Amino acid sequence: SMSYSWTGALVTPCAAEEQKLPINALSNSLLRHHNLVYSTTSRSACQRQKKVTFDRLQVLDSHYQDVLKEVKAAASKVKANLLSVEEACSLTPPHSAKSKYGYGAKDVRSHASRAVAHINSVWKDLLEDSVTPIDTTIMAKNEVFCVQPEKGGRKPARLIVFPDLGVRVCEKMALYDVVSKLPLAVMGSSYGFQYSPGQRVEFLVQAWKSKKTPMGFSYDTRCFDSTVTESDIRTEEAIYQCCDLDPQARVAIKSLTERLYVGGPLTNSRGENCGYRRCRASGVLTTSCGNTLTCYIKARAACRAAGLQDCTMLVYGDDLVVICESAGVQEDAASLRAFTEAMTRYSAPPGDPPQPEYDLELITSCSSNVSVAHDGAGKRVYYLTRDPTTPLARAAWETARHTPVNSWLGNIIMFAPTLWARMILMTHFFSVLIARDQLEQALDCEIYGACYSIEPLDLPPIIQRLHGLSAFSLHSYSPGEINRVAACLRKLGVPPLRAWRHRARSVRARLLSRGGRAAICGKYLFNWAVRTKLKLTPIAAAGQLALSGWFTAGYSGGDIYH
Ligand SMILES: CNC(=O)c1c(-c2ccc(F)cc2)oc2cc(N(Cc3ccc(B(O)O)c(F)c3)S(C)(=O)=O)c(C3CC3)cc12
Repeated sequence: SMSYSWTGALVTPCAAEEQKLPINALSNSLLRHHNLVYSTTSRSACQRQKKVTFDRLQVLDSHYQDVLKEVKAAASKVKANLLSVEEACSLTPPHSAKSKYGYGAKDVRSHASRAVAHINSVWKDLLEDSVTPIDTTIMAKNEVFCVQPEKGGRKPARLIVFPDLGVRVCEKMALYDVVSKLPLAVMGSSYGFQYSPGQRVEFLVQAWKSKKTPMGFSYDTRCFDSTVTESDIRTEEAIYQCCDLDPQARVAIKSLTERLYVGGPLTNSRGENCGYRRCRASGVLTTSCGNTLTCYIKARAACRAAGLQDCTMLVYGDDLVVICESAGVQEDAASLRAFTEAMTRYSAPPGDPPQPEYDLELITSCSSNVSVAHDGAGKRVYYLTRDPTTPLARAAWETARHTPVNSWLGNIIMFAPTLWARMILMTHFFSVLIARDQLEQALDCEIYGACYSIEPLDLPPIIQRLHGLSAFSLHSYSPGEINRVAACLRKLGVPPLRAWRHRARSVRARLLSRGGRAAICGKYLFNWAVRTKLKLTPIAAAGQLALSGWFTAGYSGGDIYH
């Protein structure tokens, strides 16, 4: 069937939508080529609608069925509980889209009578009705990028589809424990979200070394969400139902599948009927879990049809990396084309055809890649990095305008060992916080989709736990990585690294003079900025922190707060 059917009504905005990066002195100090930086808006929604709309032809085979059997078998070891209303309410972010029924995120979070009354009635309705399609809102995501004329200039906005706040709370009640436990049990080491960035690196490196002659590739499915069929969404439900579940949970899961997940009507911000969805909803709790499962199932089956030898897979939502034993150059190319063919039959053809890579560093997934630096003692250290353009463009925007969720903090945490994060992002934001007297205030940032409340002053212990002490001592980065950062700076009109070094020394000093946690920031985060180096020893605070939930519970679709 058609992934979507449209009425003609436009995807409409809620409030004013700034297109171009605002001129602000502090954002300008990071990035000056403001004309290159843009936010996607509802104005480009039609362009996206065209791309995401198509017929799905799906043909399953014995390899697929074999794999699905394995998955259902593994899922049967999982025991998931219902969350209570109160528990589900606290997993709601404060910034979450308000209900159409006279309450918002703040009210959910403080268990207000009108919110709980509606949530209970929505729950009752899920148990009583299993067929009536549930209403959803369609919105155009406002995301920031840098323009690329070479690649056809401005990207069209992504479409986010979500049900009302009340339903989203009920989703947590029914499924949060399932989406938290199931993927890991089913996929084991292939489940991407379990890994901290440091662990992810170690996993990729060992997988690479475990082959006599390694070959790797990434597979990018064109419009993964549109490729997910009704039957894929029902297969997911069948898999959820393999777990040991509460009776009410089973009813609610089945209702949410048939009334919400498989499809339903799309309403714009002005209440107009936009059309109907028959594919994955971007803004539901199960999006991340479901996409990972379906991708994994299709990929694992496709590996077999492709005749790939000794396959190690890493799956994060629609992001797939496979590392395997090479059969020869021509043999590998051949098997990769057969892989693509299998995936296509499974309804998930590529955006760009996958290419074999015989060097680990060349594999790009989730827009990241492995690279090499050296630690204090000159030992080789691997770490995850990425092209800094988008992180920098967003960082500038987020300086110019207050955004409820702050991606820059996420990037500092996620890419802490990197040259660009340490020298530019850290220096910049610590100088901005100092300038605005916001150094002690907690911020909301997203990590692997989940929304977190993080104090900037806790950055050092967080980094140590996620990346190790070496993250504060890396030097002698690779020439490729330096060149990529350099090229990014030129393109965006960001000051050069040495300029940042000077600034970082000043920031460091200001931080050290405040004592306490701020001193530790100055000491550990900016040790690179001075020749006369302080001794970096393990931080006590890191030990006295529990960071486990960080690499278990994250769903981009999910509206999750920790
Ligand atoms: C299947 N691919 C992988 O699982 C990952 C590879 C990869 C790279 C090369 C290779 F050969 C194989 C795999 O790199 C990764 C780096 C990240 N990080 C950043 C990051 C990147 C994008 C998003 B997002 O817009 O969805 C995000 F939320 C975070 S992070 C913090 O550093 O670990 C992640 C995190 C969980 C999403 C996954 C992978």
